[PDB]
Amino acid sequence: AYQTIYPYTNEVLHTFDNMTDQGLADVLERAHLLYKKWRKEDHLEERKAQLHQVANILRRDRDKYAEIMTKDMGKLFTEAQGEVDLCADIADYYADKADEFLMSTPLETDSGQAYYLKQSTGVILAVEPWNFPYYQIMRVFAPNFIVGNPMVLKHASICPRSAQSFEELVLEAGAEAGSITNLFISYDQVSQVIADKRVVGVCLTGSERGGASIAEEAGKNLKKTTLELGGDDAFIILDDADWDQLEKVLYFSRLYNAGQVCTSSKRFIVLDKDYDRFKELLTKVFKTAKWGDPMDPETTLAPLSSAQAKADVLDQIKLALDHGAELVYGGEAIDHPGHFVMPTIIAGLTKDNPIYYQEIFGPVGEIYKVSSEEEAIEVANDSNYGLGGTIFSSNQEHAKAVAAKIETGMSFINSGWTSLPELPFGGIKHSGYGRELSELGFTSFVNEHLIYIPN
Amino acid sequence: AYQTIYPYTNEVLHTFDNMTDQGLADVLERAHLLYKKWRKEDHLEERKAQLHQVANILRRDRDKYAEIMTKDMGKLFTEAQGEVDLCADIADYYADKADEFLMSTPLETDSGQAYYLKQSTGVILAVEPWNFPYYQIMRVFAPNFIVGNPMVLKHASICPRSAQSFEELVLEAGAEAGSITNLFISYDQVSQVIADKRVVGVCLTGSERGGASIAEEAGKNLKKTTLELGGDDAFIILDDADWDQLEKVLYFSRLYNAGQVCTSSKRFIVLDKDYDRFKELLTKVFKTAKWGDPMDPETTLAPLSSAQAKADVLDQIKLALDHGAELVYGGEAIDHPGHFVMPTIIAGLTKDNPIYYQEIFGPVGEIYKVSSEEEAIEVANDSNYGLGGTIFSSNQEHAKAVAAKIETGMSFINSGWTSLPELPFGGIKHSGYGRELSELGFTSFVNEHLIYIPN
Repeated sequence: AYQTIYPYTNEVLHTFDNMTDQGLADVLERAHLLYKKWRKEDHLEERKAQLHQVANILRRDRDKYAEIMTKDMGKLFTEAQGEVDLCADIADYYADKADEFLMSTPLETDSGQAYYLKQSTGVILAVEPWNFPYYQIMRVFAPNFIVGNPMVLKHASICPRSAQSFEELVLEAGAEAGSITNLFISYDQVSQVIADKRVVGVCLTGSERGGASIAEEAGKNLKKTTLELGGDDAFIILDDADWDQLEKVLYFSRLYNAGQVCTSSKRFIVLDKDYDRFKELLTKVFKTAKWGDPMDPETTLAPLSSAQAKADVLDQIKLALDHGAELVYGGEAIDHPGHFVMPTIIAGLTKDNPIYYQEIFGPVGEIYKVSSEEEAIEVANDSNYGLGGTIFSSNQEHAKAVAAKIETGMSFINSGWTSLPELPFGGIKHSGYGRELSELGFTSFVNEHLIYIPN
Repeated sequence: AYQTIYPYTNEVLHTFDNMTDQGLADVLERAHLLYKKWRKEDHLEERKAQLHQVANILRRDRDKYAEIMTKDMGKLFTEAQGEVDLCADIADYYADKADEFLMSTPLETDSGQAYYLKQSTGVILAVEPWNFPYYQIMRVFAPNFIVGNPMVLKHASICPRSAQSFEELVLEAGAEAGSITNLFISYDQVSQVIADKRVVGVCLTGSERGGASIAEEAGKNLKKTTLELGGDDAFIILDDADWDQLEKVLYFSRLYNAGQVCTSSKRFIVLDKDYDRFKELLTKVFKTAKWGDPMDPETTLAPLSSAQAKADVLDQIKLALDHGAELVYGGEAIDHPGHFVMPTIIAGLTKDNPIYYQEIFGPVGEIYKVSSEEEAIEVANDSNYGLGGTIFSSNQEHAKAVAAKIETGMSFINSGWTSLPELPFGGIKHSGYGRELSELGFTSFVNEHLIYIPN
């Protein structure tokens, strides 16, 4: 069921064939041997060069990879170009930090001398989503490639060209076959891969449904995992928030990638005094959305990645309204072949409303009204999610104080989400566990090998 | 059923009542509320003091807690005193490193100000084994207590007195009720606990069967886990090994805690040149064993923890022989009420013999003969386990170079296994994943909360 179906026109561009049991078997043995090869010999310097090379090609053919993502899951070409740029950076980052992150860590003891090596463990299985085709892969491929963990990837069924093309990208960079292999497999084959003794760990970014499913199979086979699940991020606006600056980030905060971002600012928490003012501003901002062809430079709102996604976001809005939510803006159906959903804003949300605790992976602004910081922090923590979130206050000492009181994995001050090579990314609760990127992400599947020498 | 049956006499000394469903419900709610209290307001100093107090009491009543373990799982009283000493240590270590370890981490980035907080996450379920009643508990309790994660313990059924007394110990130290609670629950209840939204993680130490079951349930519920399973450590004696030292550590290496140590030196790998020389030495060492009353200072070999335990080891010895292994020494049945198994040595194991790959949790020396150093590394790695291991050589750099080629979590140079609060403990493969102790085990269930302020 792997097809590239352009979200703008809804026309199938390419259909890919599944991988067979034998094919999969061959892929794992190749990967396993490569792991052993990198364990016996020191090919580190080579992988570094190959990783830099990957960055160069991406830079060189940036527009080519960008369009592939647009035609695959229908996001703005300009955004796609941006994703690519972040990828070039994640790649150069680990290729540069390679030696530092891999050197031995000495330990302090009176009993003698001790330290630990950062070694590779084996073949890693990566399960990724469609919202950020290349970023989702590079986020975990770059670190493990440096470490020496061959990788096998099972991407989303709607972005097969990006998954396939990423493998070629790495090969074209001079990487040995098996460094990373894309797998057009079913979920039954995924459980087989996990159950294979040649696979040592699994890193999955996606939905709770799949996360629970994979994590369970992973745990049944004693395999280590890291889950990067969804978010229902709280964008808190304190009394001293800068509104001229606030106006500059709002569009991006909730309409970037049509709202299909795990760290999207799904929940807007605003004070009683600012409630009306905010409704006007969010509305003013949502009105500037120019939807249309995602390849066109002047389009600012892309269509959702699939007909199902659109159906889901709409059902969610409906449900909200059926339970008391107030329709502040949008909600008008769009007439066009594309999987479009116009920006919509809802408020008047209460705890007895199921949407209050649900994540809407679309262009839907949600306004929550509180009477104080205490209440803001309370609403913010009243969630099964804990990925990101934002604190808006001109006083940074103040924003920091509040942020630390939020049960979440990340807090962005006076801005929407941001991802960088050096910054760790992950969350808590139903948003998963484990951190990606930075140095914490580098060691997820590293074997801390202790060498102890007593006196 | 949770019962204390002295392994020496096989007499029932205690019979505890299983925890009721409502009792379980109340415990988790108390733990949840306590977690919230420590998350909303700082009580680190109080916890530090109380942990130091736990150490003080242990120091004071060492012999009382030692006898408890001996009567619970039958270990030598002197070994138990040693255990308590290691607990006192772990406790003080974490109380002393508290501030340092819980310190925020700055992040280098030229795009803005960034750092991450180390925060508590919730209630942790701990499943610990019987081979080290107190040590096993302290390994995870100390770090998590300082962190601020209340804890619920599910200990082995054969050492309920230990499990229960440890909770009392913590309450005596002054720690608020809920810091750690012992649960005399069934495995169905353990499953319920794992499914509870109040529990945020699971750290288990035990068998593969239990681990798979527990990790499977944890995964189905998105709960992070760390597993400390068995081992079959390779004790490699290089060509330049010093036999004076070798002789001094041999008894401890395999007969400490009667061989019931995950890091016991289960697989001795020697060169042809030293094969017969080693068979004599190991035999000489094993002959010095004096089994008897564990409370008696004279005793140098304790009975196993249970009848089933003995039955199992005896079967493994039998199985090895029925498949070709050679009986180098012992194997004779001890006529006595206790669960005694006389020290035994076997050799001539081949890949076609099941025992070649099985871990024996008893006083059974195993000898593997190799013709080269490379073959030694091969046999060492030809294992489904990868916990610890020892490299014996008079050349430090040589020993360190060989260690690095072993696929294991810990390597001990010129010595048997050791465990200090500053040293990370953990392995790879079927030995599990994750680490305990040192700073690494500290952050296992910690929330790295990124705070990001762009320029």
